[PDB]
Amino acid sequence: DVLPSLSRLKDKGTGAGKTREDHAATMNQLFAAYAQGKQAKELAVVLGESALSDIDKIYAKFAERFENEYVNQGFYTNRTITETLDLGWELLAMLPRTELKRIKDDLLDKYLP
Amino acid sequence: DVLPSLSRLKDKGTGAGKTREDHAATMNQLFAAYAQGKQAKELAVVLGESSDIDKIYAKFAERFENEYVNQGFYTNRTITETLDLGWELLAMLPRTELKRIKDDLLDKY
Amino acid sequence: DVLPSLSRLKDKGTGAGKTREDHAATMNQLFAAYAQGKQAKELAVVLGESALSDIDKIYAKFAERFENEYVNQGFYTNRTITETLDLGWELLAMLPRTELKRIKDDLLDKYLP
Amino acid sequence: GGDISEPVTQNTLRVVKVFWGLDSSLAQKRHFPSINWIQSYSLYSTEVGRYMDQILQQDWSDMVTEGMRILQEEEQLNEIVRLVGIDSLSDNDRLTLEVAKSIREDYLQQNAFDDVDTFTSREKQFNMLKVILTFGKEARKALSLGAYFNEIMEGTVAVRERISRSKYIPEEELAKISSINEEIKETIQLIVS
Amino acid sequence: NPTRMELTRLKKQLTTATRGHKLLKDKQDELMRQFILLIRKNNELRQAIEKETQTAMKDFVLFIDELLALENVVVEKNIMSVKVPLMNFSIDGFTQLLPKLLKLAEVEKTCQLMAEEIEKTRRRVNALEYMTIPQLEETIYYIKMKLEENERAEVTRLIKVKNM
Amino acid sequence: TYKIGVVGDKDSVSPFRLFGFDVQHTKTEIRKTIDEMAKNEYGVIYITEQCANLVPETIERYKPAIILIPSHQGTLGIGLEEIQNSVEKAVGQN
Repeated sequence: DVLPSLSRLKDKGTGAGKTREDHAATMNQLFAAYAQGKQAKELAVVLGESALSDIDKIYAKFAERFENEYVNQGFYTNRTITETLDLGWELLAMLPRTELKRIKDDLLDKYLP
Repeated sequence: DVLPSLSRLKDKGTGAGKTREDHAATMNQLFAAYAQGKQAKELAVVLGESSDIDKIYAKFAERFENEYVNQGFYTNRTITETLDLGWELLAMLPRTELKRIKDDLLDKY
Repeated sequence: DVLPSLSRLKDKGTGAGKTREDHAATMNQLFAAYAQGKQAKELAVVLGESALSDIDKIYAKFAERFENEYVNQGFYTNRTITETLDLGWELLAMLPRTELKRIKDDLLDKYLP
Repeated sequence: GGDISEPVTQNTLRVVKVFWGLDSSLAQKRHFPSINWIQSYSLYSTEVGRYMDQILQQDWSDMVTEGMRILQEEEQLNEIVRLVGIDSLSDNDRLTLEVAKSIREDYLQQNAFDDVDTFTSREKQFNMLKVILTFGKEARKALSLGAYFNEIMEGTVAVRERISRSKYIPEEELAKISSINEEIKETIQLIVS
Repeated sequence: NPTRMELTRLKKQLTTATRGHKLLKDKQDELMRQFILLIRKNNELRQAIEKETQTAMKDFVLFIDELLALENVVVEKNIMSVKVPLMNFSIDGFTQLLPKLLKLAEVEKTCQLMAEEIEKTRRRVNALEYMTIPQLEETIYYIKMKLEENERAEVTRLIKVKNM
Repeated sequence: TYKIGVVGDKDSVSPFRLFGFDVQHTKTEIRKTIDEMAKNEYGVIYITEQCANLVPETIERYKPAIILIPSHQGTLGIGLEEIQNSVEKAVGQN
């Protein structure tokens, strides 16, 4: 569970040279969309699918896929950092440009599929 | 309060030629109906009187407490009278809801 | 907050020749009007302003002045018992005399401004 | 903290048959004596009930039981008012609350510092409770005969104010309490017309 | 009953119930706004159709049984969360009333249905606000205290057993 | 496909029969008609305020669409009072 998990030295082993430049930004973005999507799932249960906007239906679907395809990799799957970051972008690709606020347009235009 | 109450030696003391053949089945169906009816009463007291089937169970639990459990400290009921009264209360429910009781007992009683 | 506050021995220090003859009666009336006033204020919160009868509205306004002008006196402001009692009568005058049911007629006729 | 789960109160209630639980909320609300009528109990009520019925030659126990039934129903009703609002209770239930109200402040509440209210004789107590219960009985019959709740309330302002004063009627003028019964019967029947 | 597992779980239910309270209160507010627009349309419609109908009636009051003897010719939609009906079908006076009379029925019903949903939302809000949440608050407080007491009593006894 | 019913005095609601409405004419008899109309799945029930004043508990149960209309004598202000009341408890102000 990424939300209560923490590494305090993470900013020291990531970025260009170390992993890739889009490490930090995608992490912040994925974290925020995940929390937002979980909120959306709960909203659907409380108030119904009636209350969800079109953006909200996406976040709900984001959180679903995030757990099932990103976090749920299997105990014998070895993902390279490259494969991991790429998968993060494919999941963040579900969201419109407008929602990806924590990512500067410079790197959003370089990596977003 | 029959829900947290228990008897561990009821199985071998009951049934045909001990009490009556309908004993075990009706006991289980009554317990299940009462637990669901007591749950529905607690729901109606908090969310309001107005599902259609749970409303039946809510009335069951009421009749069960007031007429079955509540009998008086000087009232001595035969086992037959007790089991027959249990069936009168099960008759409040749709036959489809009586899933703890097999066809042979339902058709007979 | 005068609602949960209490002095148990207060009768031995009030009245004629100790404070003033109108002390006990006005206290009972102010306290009881204030309790009703605050009750009407809380009723406006839970059910709306349209839930109140006028007089309910009068009592609500009473509790406002009581807090703002009576209880609120300042940390460097000393009121004589005469000033306190006079000020009490001013607040009571907001209410209809028919509503001052805790005070006998003789005291009302003499002191009510 | 007023928490009765502590050992002294618990051990005491293990060996005594009467519990007068004082209540802080009642004391703040100037309801005196501050005895919680829902939580308090006397295990002597049934035997005393029989003694009272017998020495009074009235169905006093059934009146005490009816009065408590009303108070208990009031607590139930109050939870519903908290949820839906008082305007959502039926005319029958609106009545029950008014009768309960009368019981609380015209009977239970008693001023220790008032010359008349400081003590109530056994006979005076019977007359007071009888009157309070008669109002509810007659108003209840009016509702079943097609009369509406506030119509009944609006036309019984004077008699209800007189019921609420009966605690101050002196012990030698108890006839002034019992005669309220007839006035109740009269005015309500007139309202139905 | 007062275990640390219960404590953590009840603390979770309180957070959830608090969020549910906020969500339902917002829903009630959103329903209220939409109701305000419809209920004003209902008021204007009624005022007009009441004047038109009574006038048409007064003009009809000012052989007739024989003539009146011998033409026999609701779609469901959502306002947010509420199921709502959409309705479609001196003598010339009554004939002109019909379209507006059916519109009255459709609008007035819609307002009645919105009002019922408002009340059902309100009850759920008040159940959480005045019962569910406070019950969770009071229990958490109780457990927390009882746990605290026992741990002090436990260490007190350990120090006694230590000296033995 | 739903039918329409009408309840009121003869002088007021008679011409509605021309369009094939169930036009019917005391608290007990008015309550009987509304109940049967509801049981028969009528879409709308129009009723004069003078008849509606006699059966408030019956109407409140169904709140078919029960629509209060005037008679040739007028309204008692019931339809607009119902609207007024619902505003007070749903919004909190007039």
